[PDB]
Amino acid sequence: KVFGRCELAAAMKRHGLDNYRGYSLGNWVCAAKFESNFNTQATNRNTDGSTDYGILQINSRWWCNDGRTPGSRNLCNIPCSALLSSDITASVNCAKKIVSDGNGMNAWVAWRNRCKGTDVQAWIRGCRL
Ligand SMILES: [Cl-]
Ligand SMILES: [Cl-]
Ligand SMILES: [Cl-]
Ligand SMILES: [Cl-]
Ligand SMILES: [Cl-]
Ligand SMILES: [Cl-]
Ligand code: NA
Repeated sequence: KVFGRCELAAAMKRHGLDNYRGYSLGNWVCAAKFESNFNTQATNRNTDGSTDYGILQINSRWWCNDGRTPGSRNLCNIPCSALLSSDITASVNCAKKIVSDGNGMNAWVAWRNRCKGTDVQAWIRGCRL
């Protein structure tokens, strides 16, 4: 599923991401934009052999199981395919664990490089929330 900007903002808010661990909704929408272009089916292979999955490009090295990432973990206790669903519940729940891991949203390199410090409120501007 390819979400609209405000549609994703609304879904993220309903699932409790607005100000989760202090990160306003615009941060999450901005991260999703540059990670996946709002596409739940996005996948991308990493140099180390792991793969990133879903709207927030969650990786198989630590967070989900895809059966092909040696020496990895599955700390969110989910198959990585669950992260590609039109239902973003699994992605959100896993994202909550990741952002609580210690480095906050810096876990998402694209958030650090393209969202952090910017006017992220722009990403939810005009949205009925
Ligand atoms: Cl957009
Ligand atoms: Cl915001
Ligand atoms: Cl594996
Ligand atoms: Cl599994
Ligand atoms: Cl949803
Ligand atoms: Cl933080
Ligand atoms: Na894994």
